[PDB]
Amino acid sequence: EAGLPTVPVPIPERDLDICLMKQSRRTVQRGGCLQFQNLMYRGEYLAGYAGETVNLRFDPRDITTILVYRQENNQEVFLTRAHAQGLETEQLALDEA
Amino acid sequence: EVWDYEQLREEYG
Amino acid sequence: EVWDYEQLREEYG
Amino acid sequence: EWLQAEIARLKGKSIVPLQQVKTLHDWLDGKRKARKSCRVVGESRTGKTVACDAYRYRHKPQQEAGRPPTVPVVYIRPHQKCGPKDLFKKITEYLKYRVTKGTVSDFRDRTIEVLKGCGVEMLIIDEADRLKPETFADVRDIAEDLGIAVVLVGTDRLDAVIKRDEQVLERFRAHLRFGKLSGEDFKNTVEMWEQMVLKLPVSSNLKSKEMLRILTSATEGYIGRLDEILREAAIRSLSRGLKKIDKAVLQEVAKEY
Amino acid sequence: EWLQAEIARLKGKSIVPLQQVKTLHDWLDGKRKARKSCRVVGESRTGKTVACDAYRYRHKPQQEAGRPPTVPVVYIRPHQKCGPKDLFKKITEYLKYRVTKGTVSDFRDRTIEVLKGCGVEMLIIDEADRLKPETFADVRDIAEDLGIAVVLVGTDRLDAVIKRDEQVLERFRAHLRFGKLSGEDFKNTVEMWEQMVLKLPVSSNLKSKEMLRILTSATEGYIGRLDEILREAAIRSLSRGLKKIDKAVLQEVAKEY
Amino acid sequence: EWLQAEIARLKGKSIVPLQQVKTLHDWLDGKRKARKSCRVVGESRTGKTVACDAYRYRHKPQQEAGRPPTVPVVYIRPHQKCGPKDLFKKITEYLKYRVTKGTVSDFRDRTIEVLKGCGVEMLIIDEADRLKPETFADVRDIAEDLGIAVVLVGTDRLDAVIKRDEQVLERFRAHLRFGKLSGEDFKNTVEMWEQMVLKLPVSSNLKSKEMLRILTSATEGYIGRLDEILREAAIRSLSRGLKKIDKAVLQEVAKEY
Ligand SMILES: Nc1ncnc2c1ncn2[C@@H]1O[C@H](COP(=O)(O)OP(=O)(O)OP(=O)(O)O)[C@@H](O)[C@H]1O
Ligand SMILES: Nc1ncnc2c1ncn2[C@@H]1O[C@H](COP(=O)(O)OP(=O)(O)OP(=O)(O)O)[C@@H](O)[C@H]1O
Ligand SMILES: Nc1ncnc2c1ncn2[C@@H]1O[C@H](COP(=O)(O)OP(=O)(O)OP(=O)(O)O)[C@@H](O)[C@H]1O
Ligand SMILES: [Mg+2]
Ligand SMILES: [Mg+2]
Ligand SMILES: [Mg+2]
Repeated sequence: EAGLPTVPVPIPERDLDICLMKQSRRTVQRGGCLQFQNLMYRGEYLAGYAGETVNLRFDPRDITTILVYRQENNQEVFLTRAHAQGLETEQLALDEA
Repeated sequence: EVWDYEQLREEYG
Repeated sequence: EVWDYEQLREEYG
Repeated sequence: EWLQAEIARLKGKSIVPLQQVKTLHDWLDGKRKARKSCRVVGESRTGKTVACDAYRYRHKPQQEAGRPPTVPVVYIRPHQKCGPKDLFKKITEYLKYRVTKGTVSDFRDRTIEVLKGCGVEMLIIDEADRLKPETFADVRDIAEDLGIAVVLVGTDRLDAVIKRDEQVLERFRAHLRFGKLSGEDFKNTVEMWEQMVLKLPVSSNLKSKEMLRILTSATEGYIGRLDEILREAAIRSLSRGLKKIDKAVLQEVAKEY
Repeated sequence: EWLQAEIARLKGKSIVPLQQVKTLHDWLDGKRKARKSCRVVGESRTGKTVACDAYRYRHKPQQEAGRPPTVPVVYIRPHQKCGPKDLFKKITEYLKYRVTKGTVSDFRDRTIEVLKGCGVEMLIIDEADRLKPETFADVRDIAEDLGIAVVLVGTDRLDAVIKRDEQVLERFRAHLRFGKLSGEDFKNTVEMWEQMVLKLPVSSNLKSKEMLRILTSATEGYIGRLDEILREAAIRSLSRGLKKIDKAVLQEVAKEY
Repeated sequence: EWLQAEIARLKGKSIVPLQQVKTLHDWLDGKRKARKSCRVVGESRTGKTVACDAYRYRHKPQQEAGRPPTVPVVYIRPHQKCGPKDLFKKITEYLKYRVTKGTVSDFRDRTIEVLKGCGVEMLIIDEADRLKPETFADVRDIAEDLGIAVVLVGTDRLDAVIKRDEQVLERFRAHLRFGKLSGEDFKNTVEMWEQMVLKLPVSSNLKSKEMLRILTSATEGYIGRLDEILREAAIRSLSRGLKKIDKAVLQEVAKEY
């Protein structure tokens, strides 16, 4: 408590979580579909980005709601939550999948 | 309602 | 009753 | 001669009025009244094609003297990789017209002209997964520009094709599922076959547990497996000189699956 | 007869003056004043086509004796893989001209000639994603050589096509979004459908929370799901003697989607 | 009515003496003196077409009594998929001749005859990437056999096309790059638009910090975004009975981009 140059900022816990999520590369393909571990997903703006690779963040405890990111101006930007179609109801862990 | 959709075509020609 | 595939094909004519 | 005549019957096809057929028909009748597009989905050999043929045969082309026929229900099975002209040719040749050599635009205008005037109100596309991605736009335009209930039929392959075009997905999302048979319906279905399809001169007793249990394991409740096993079992039993299917031939058949 | 008339009516189609429609109309009026090309983008069955149809009907051609018509707004919905002659065909036929067989150059020159003098101010291309990439050059030339606001309408499939040509992307950058309904807006919309579309002998009270829960779940707020579900449920109700939607038949319809 | 008169002006188009335009004109004057073929390249809506169009007006056809016109600069924008006959028609009809139906050889020889005698020094081909690979050989033969500086204008899509034939690429190596505005150059351009183009009854101070911030981010320095944003923002303000572009109106436009 005495040896801190300044008291740390109270981190927004969703931001911590978002940067704790592991991530993979896939390309949005035809119809705004993207494959990830046999599941398929889509979200509210995906199809406009069909044809290029996007960065998407996943939590192995619940893969059903992916967060997907574009790279533009060589900067990361969030697109939308890509939901596993028909599974937007209860959680699925990666290990059984 | 606004219109019958088929009736608009006969109105429009 | 049963519907014969031949009978329904011929009756269709 | 006896043997050839009963075998030439048994190698044929026949349509049994399953409850699965009736629920489809009552559903397609509601969809046709609403002109509502929809899809029929279910596992292979669940009877989807035979039930759709049965629906088409109940809603016959009506003749009127010197008119083109009134055809309420069109049924087509596309060939694989069905493009727009292939679809238009199949529709226009189901109505009693020849195609003339022409552009895709000529085939379209002629198809739209004859889907009207023949008074078409439902179009069933069996194995709709054979449609090319581009031709679904003409299917959607038929469903949108005319008040026609388009019925897409296929297995889960169709859901894999449809979900890759949200405009198709969102138009054909109303569905009916064809199931496996089971239980008392499966028992009741087996009972019908020997008396309504096979009609060998002596009772086969296929309902009996030692037969019914094998048929359960061999067919798994697929109506197509149930039919093809029993037809082949009757044919082989007759060819051995027997008046009926014996369990020995039934085991001899069921082991081939 | 009552029943056949009500089913033939309610199988039909009608336009409801939703807020999304008025919002697009005010935005399109601004773009038409400024002659600014733009795009309308939104998910399937959000109502974009109906709202663009409603706009051209508010802006009907003005007839003048012995002149060709003054047609401020042209609306076209291209066929799949729309080439440049197909596009010129669509526009000239909309202006009440007949095409004469000829070259692409003849079709272009004739189209430009009639876009002039018919006084066209806005060209709406519904499902512009069906245009071939070569066809967008001729759409840009219409927008650039003439004082015509071109409006491309599509799903996000359009944006995937637009981004593939910088010159299209930079001309059609201004956009309006069509989104899902929610909240009070969904509640007032279902209330309007029961008041002014279903027109049934008895009130259905779909506004009430335990029915609103069913509609919100099945429709996801898509207006096209809402419309198709309620008409189907009504036709089912009237066919079975129910003088209103009842929660059971509503639940039966919603289950199919 | 004054509002409709101001809207009729603002929805129009005008040419502003920007520094980028001046830079191109001096460069094109040097290429025309040397009869040196070159390309002008730059992102869409950086103003290349306006700058080339302003050039041909500054070097317009010079009349001599009973002669064909002396035309130093020919400017053409080819139609999509321009073949050689289309190119020859484009050039010959710019020179105020009428093409007569004929072979490609007839069209070529007449074009060559009128490129001489009209004393053409420079041929600017805007959107040169619309040329077929077939017709680039005739473009090169015009540059080589006549003393003519051909100027190919386009985006990076032109460089992609040009790269596919060494003979085109190596003749059109010299280039001038159009680019995005920034900094004081962008700041001066916005103040010049308020002065010269908008001409509103009250100063909008569009070069103020909170205005420059949203204009910088919406336009990204594209002159075509700046023009079309300020046009519609002025139309909206004047339609609203404002005598100024207000900050909120400009923010409403900027969010559409
Ligand atoms: N109602 C029925 N009556 C008699 N036999 C039937 C019936 N339904 C199915 N069959 C038998 O099952 C076979 C397969 O049925 P059908 O062709 O209709 O299946 P399907 O679901 O359309 O199959 P697939 O998806 O593989 O094309 C028939 O050819 C026939 O042998
Ligand atoms: N304003 C409205 N009033 C009444 N019904 C409407 C309205 N808007 C939409 N609908 C209903 O929703 C259906 C789908 O709407 P619409 O065809 O306009 O969708 P869309 O957004 O153009 O779809 P897509 O992108 O799939 O072509 C209509 O055909 C109609 O049944
Ligand atoms: N010098 C200028 N003065 C005024 N407005 C200009 C000027 N240059 C460009 N603009 C504005 O920018 C718009 C686009 O410019 P222009 O047509 O020259 O672009 P371009 O570089 O040829 O584009 P593209 O490569 O996409 O065809 C013009 O229509 C006009 O609104
Ligand atoms: Mg089948
Ligand atoms: Mg639509
Ligand atoms: Mg240009």
